[PDB]
Amino acid sequence: CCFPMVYYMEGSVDNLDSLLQCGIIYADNLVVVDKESTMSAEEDYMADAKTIVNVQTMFRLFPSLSITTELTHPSNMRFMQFRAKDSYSLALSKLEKRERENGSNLAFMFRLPFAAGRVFSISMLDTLLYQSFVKDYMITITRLLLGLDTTPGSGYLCAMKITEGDLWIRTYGRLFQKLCSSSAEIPIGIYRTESHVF
Amino acid sequence: VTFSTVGYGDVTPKIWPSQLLVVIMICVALVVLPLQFEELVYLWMERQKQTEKHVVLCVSSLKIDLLMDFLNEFYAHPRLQDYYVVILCPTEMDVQVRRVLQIPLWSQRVIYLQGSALKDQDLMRAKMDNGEACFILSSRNEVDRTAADHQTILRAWAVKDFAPNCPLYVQILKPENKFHVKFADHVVCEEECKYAMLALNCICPATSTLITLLVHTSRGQEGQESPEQWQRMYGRCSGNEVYHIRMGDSKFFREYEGKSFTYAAFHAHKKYGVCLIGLKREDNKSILLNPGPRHILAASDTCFYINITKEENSAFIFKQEEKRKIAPVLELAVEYVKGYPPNSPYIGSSPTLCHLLPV
Amino acid sequence: NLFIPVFLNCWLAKHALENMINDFHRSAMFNQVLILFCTLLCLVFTGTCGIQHLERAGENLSLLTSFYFCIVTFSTVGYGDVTPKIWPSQLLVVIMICVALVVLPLQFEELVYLWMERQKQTEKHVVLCVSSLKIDLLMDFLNEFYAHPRLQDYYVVILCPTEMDVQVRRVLQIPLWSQRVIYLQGSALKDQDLMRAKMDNGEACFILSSRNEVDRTAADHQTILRAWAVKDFAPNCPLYVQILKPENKFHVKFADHVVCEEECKYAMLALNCICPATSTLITLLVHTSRGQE
Amino acid sequence: VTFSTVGYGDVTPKIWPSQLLVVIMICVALVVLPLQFEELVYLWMERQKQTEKHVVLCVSSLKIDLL
Ligand SMILES: COc1cc(-c2noc([C@H](C)NC(=O)c3cc(C(F)(F)F)nn3C)n2)ccn1
Ligand SMILES: COc1cc(-c2noc([C@H](C)NC(=O)c3cc(C(F)(F)F)nn3C)n2)ccn1
Ligand SMILES: COc1cc(-c2noc([C@H](C)NC(=O)c3cc(C(F)(F)F)nn3C)n2)ccn1
Ligand SMILES: [K+]
Ligand SMILES: [K+]
Repeated sequence: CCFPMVYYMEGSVDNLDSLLQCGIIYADNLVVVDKESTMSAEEDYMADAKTIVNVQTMFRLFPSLSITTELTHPSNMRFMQFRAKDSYSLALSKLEKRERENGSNLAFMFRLPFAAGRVFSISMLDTLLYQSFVKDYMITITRLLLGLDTTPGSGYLCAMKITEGDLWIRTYGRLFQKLCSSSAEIPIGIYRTESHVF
Repeated sequence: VTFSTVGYGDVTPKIWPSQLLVVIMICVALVVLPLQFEELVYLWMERQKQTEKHVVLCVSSLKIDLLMDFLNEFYAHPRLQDYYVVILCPTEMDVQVRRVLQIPLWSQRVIYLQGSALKDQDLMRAKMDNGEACFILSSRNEVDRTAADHQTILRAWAVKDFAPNCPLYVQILKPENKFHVKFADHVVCEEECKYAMLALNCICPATSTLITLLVHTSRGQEGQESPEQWQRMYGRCSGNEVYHIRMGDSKFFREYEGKSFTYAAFHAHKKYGVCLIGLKREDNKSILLNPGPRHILAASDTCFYINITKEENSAFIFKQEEKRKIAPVLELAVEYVKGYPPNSPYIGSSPTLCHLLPV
Repeated sequence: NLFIPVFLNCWLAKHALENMINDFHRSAMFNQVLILFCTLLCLVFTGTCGIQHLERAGENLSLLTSFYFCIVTFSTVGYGDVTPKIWPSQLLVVIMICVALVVLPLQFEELVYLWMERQKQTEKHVVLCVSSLKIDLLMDFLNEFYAHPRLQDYYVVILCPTEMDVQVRRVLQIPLWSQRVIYLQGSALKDQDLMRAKMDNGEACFILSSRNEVDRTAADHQTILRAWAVKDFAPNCPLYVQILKPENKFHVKFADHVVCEEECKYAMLALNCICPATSTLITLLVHTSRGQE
Repeated sequence: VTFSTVGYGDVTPKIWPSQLLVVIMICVALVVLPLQFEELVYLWMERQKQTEKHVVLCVSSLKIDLL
């Protein structure tokens, strides 16, 4: 009740009227969380079927909207934004198969929805828990990045937009130097954007 | 030799009574031994219904995906190649689990016991008292999540009661139950991390991808054969992991002792390509992400950095560096109120200074 | 120049070999039948060497004859042409038989244990991906498929996540359908089950909806996911999808041929109201028949 | 008679290659016949799953008291 501009409304992602009433024309993001009871299917990979189909329907209706989803199985992240009549999306399948041949755990990584940040799976949390057997600091680092735990004197994960006026900083190292010489910020990585007309 | 039905014939009865005795003896054997055989197979049918440094995985219902995730994440480390996994599951083994466990690679590494952590007998069958780690995992497939959380809390309590000196790695679904297993060595809350990552994706795009590729062990060899440059670079940078090493022993940061944290981080990135994200002072137990320019490095600090490979394993790049032979950073330095939310919904919720309505 | 029974070292060779297999493959039941064969070979080796050397004093038999004697007594045959006639050769045969009769049943028990644990073609094939296979649906598919002379050489792979029904078993161990129908227990959403069915070289994939399911939208979602998975895995495999509800018909529009159950059913009912027995006309027009009824 | 593992021994090879032939043939039988036996028992397991004036009782679920 004390948070500003936080509203609720009854509805679902499968009915268009509720999304239009909440306002999806003006929605920057649409976060969809899977239902708890949807995982009752005997076929384990079919637990995400309803969520995937609903998100695909919303993606077809609103192509420019940014939808973020959480899936139970990492093998279903290929289905988030499914373009069947697309050569690149099916060559990514061959790339994933080639990576999986070499014993790669991150075979899902080359899928476009995952790379763009549209979908993640909670299996990364299990991987984090198993990693903590070797890296006891990993859970604390992850929580600090997410802001889940707040220790005084600890930084937070922010993001800065590289505009056309900042391209005189031609290099990532020069940007690192400028940030450490002006605001003492440490850049983790880059969220890169390319034109990939389908 | 006539027992085994060989019948050499070198020595053979040649009289009436001995031939009769052989005959009756053969009959008695062939009538009395199949009874013993049928009793033995009856008992066999009723009966049908290693090394040190092992790890126990206590779950409620084991699936092929969860098991494969655990095996891939566990046996990707060279130090844990000799470890074998004991799986305590109250349910019977699934067919796919059987198919993966009769693979020769996983045949002797994975031991599956059908039992419960709340029974001490199943706990000593798994040898928890000498186990290296117990992984209590929540059942995300269960419709009722509070019941699953209660079951995981009871499993953690039972393991702590039985084997107190066994580090616990508990996975909790709902944050309200996160303070019941606070005694555990490492607790991961599903909802907290999931929703925080979703919120950050709303704030910083593809934060979930960053965390997923940072907590996954990988050599950074993915997509190196691709003709697309973006795939090559993306799969190379996905091999980065967060590593910790003492600052005095760290060949990356040792030369920057007594300098500012930002100066050290920038110059380490410029020289070797490591991203010093934070540190932990020896006096405190708190890890600080980017302490700032006012922080002065010390030889006893534990520096956390992002790099493709560990410093211990970066001997090849150190030997390559040996084979090699903007302002500058300085080595030393309706209106809304701001306050904490009034009613924290659960115990353990970290208080965060937030933008708040005046009333 | 004194006798030291070196021939017993084959037991240690077998022990080292079985210690080696436990780590490296070189394959689950083969690894243990290999140990069974090695145990048999070691037994025959020890036996023949023992009989030959101990009968060097009497019967002065060669190693070839000793090997022949040991193998013919191995099969419990006992010809009697060459037989030990001295005290310790006879006793060695006795202990050798007892040792075999105690060791080999253990190997047999291990083999049958592994066998119980293990219990739980041509080109131009067609894959039938269903959710639950019944006898009527399978018979309909077989009758409609194999009524064409061009598809006589085709065989059918059935991908079903459930276990084979009893009636399906009775029809599939018929000799006519024994080698034509392959039943794989798996899901199209797992790529391993897709390569087991060899979808990449398949001629056609038939995704069929579960009309028996109470919730039809869930079944339609499952069929949409199956079609998407097959397209992702084998893009050059024509899809024949069967959709229950018309709302979900535009998610599988990429498929080669899509049939909507509700649309066709209600259109045929409406035409029966307009043109009587239109459904009969369509049913007899889409059924392959020689007209001999 | 050597098939049944009987081995009378009245007629028996006395020369080297006939002896090696019976040896190899015994080995071949003991290695090739168990495959037929395992196939037969496999098919038997898969297979596991009068007079005139008779009367048919068509029920939905048969219990002991009704029968
Ligand atoms: C072939 O694989 C086998 C066979 C048997 C076996 N079961 O019954 C017999 C015969 C009928 N009986 C005999 O050999 C026999 C005769 C005599 C005696 F002369 F009275 F002293 N004592 N015995 C024990 N063989 C057991 C195990 N493994
Ligand atoms: C009948 O179908 C079979 C029987 C067996 C078998 N199991 O045990 C034996 C007997 C007890 N033992 C022998 O014959 C024997 C004796 C000797 C030796 F003299 F020491 F050299 N070496 N052997 C191998 N037969 C196995 C397979 N198929
Ligand atoms: C005991 O109950 C049985 C045993 C068998 C059987 N299986 O293998 C064998 C032996 C190893 N082999 C032989 O006897 C043998 C030798 C020869 C030949 F000399 F080459 F001509 N031809 N044969 C067939 N017995 C089968 C059925 N019932
Ligand atoms: K990584
Ligand atoms: K790495």
